[PDB]
Amino acid sequence: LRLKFSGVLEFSKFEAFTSNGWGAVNSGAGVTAACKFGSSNSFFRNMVWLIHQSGTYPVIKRTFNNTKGRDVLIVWGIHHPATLKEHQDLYKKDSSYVAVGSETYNRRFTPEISTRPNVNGQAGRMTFYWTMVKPGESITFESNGAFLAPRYAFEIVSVGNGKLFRSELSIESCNTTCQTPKGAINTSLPFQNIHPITIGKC
Amino acid sequence: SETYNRRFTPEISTRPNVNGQAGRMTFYWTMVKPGESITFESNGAFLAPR
Repeated sequence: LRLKFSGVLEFSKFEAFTSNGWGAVNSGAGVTAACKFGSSNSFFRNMVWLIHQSGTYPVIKRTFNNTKGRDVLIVWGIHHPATLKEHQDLYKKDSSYVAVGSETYNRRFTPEISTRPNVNGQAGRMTFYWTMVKPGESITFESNGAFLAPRYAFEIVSVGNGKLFRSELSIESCNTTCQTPKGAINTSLPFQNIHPITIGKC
Repeated sequence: SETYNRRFTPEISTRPNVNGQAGRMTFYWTMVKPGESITFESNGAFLAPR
């Protein structure tokens, strides 16, 4: 996806499923001390973290038809708890699955429970997955636990050829003919010893 | 076999019937080299190599 966000220049501002469209699940309790919203506690915004509802986490399932006519980058995730007790407290079962499938995709995941050294104070982990729904594809998400629900997708508008620098600088001006990680360059000379990663007529 | 070692499992998920089939078929191929013995074992979701 970095390879794809290298060489792309989209206007990705769309969304699909509702936070509470999912039935009979706690649909507003996504607080985590790892994704702290500053002083408060919260979680990733493009992702909804679902818990049991009144001690009941049923088999939930939704489908998105991509009638946008363009590639839509959907992200979701899956929780790997630290202990079996956490899985019981959150999904009110011992084991669960995440079945995702479209005209192209086909993956059943399962949480894998084990205690690990704490990172941001968490002994559990989260494997995140991304898929590009092609135009007029239909993708179905189905699960009964350990399921990070997709909420905010990305419709890719202008599939271009823009890259991804690791550069320690700041935005500057619009007057340029060629751009490099450390600076801009403005000649039609044939050669440069500046750096290989360049964007523009370089 | 002497070289190959894999246990697969099916992946049941709700997928739009493509050719009228909501399920999928993942196909696999190997090269049994001269003088080898390969063993197939299964209890479902299996296309026998005819």
